[PDB]
Amino acid sequence: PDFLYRWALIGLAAFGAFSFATLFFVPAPYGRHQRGGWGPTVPTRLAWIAQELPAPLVFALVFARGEHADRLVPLLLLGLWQLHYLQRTFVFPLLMRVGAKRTPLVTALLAFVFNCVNGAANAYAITHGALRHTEAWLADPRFAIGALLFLGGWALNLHSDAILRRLRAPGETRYEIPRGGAYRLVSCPNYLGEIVEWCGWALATWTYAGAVFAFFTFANLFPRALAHHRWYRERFPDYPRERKAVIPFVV
Ligand SMILES: NC(=O)C1=CN([C@@H]2O[C@H](COP(=O)(O)OP(=O)(O)OC[C@H]3O[C@@H](n4cnc5c(N)ncnc54)[C@H](OP(=O)(O)O)[C@@H]3O)[C@@H](O)[C@H]2O)C=CC1
Ligand SMILES: CCCCCCCC/C=C/CCCCCCCC(=O)OC[C@H](O)CO
Ligand SMILES: CCCCCCCC/C=C/CCCCCCCC(=O)OC[C@H](O)CO
Ligand SMILES: CCCCCCCC/C=C\CCCCCCCC(=O)OC[C@H](O)CO
Ligand SMILES: CCCCCCCC/C=C\CCCCCCCC(=O)OC[C@H](O)CO
Repeated sequence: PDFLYRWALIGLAAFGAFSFATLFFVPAPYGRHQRGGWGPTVPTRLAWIAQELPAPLVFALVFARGEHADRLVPLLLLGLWQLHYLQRTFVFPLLMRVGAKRTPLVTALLAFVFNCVNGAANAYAITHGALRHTEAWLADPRFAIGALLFLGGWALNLHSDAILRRLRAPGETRYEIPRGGAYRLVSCPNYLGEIVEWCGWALATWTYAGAVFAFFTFANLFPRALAHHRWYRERFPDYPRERKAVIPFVV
């Protein structure tokens, strides 16, 4: 029960800290940063769907295994999770312009396993044990603000990935300078949105599992945004010098 939960959290935190350090130097080898020599590859679209599926599925499974699956605040938190992950699993990958037709299996296995552990941990902290997400929490500003940051970051992430989709007609592999929306300010507003999103999750849940996931998302996307930003500035002599990588007007 709680033994596995604490060990899952320790391992996720450890993995996030070590990922942060390494990703400042070597970006995760998918997308524009996919090189040779990363082992066997798999179809890119199937990898995205298969690797993300544990997050909505294992979360719902463990959620329902908790006594408090019938409580209002847990059910609102389930709504936020599934809003994200039904989009991440069954909208984003189906519409994406895939570029390279294959992607490294090792990266997709990491994501699959991460989502298994992270999905279970986050649901476990909500509906199991004592009810901490009472109706009093619904009247706590931390839940309200957290939920609004969740939805704001989610919305920005969705809007940002949609703009990217149209930079490629289906079947194309080209990269274009993204423009409009928040690209007016940062190279990776999709990453900005998702970072803010899971910070909002951490606030609304007030669980160690939510906090570790907000930390892990930052640990992973913040160095990736810097690598994307560096990539843009060397691929395009054209690229706006005023843009930051992730944080408007900062980095
Ligand atoms: N929570 C987390 O820790 C993580 C979650 N995510 C989320 O999942 C989503 C996918 O992330 P990720 O794939 O890294 O996002 P990217 O922005 O790197 O790529 C998303 C899609 O847009 C395409 N694309 C990106 N830039 C351009 C461009 N300049 N011109 C044309 N097409 C472009 C990519 O094609 P191509 O792949 O060929 O570059 C890909 O299909 C994001 O919303 C992200 O926040 C992903 C990683 C970690
Ligand atoms: C009370 C409500 C509870 C609901 C909780 C679970 C929600 C289930 C639905 C998930 C799909 C959401 C997807 C949001 C729309 C996707 C936006 C998008 O990507 O569209 C791009 C456009 O079609 C071209 O670029
Ligand atoms: C050199 C690498 C340093 C090691 C540390 C980095 C590990 C990569 C992140 C794993 C967590 C995944 C959790 C969130 C899912 C992200 C989706 C993804 O990872 O990309 C998949 C790929 O595009 C299609 O298979
Ligand atoms: C997909 C699911 C999306 C979920 C989106 C969640 C957004 C929550 C935002 C604000 C919370 C509302 C505050 C709740 C107000 C309760 C106040 C109260 O306790 O009632 C008044 C009392 O009767 C007088 O004494
Ligand atoms: C870009 C703007 C980002 C948005 C800015 C907001 C940042 C908030 C970050 C995390 C929420 C903090 C909550 C983390 C603490 C959760 C764990 C906890 O404290 O409760 C466990 C309890 O003590 C049983 O031991």
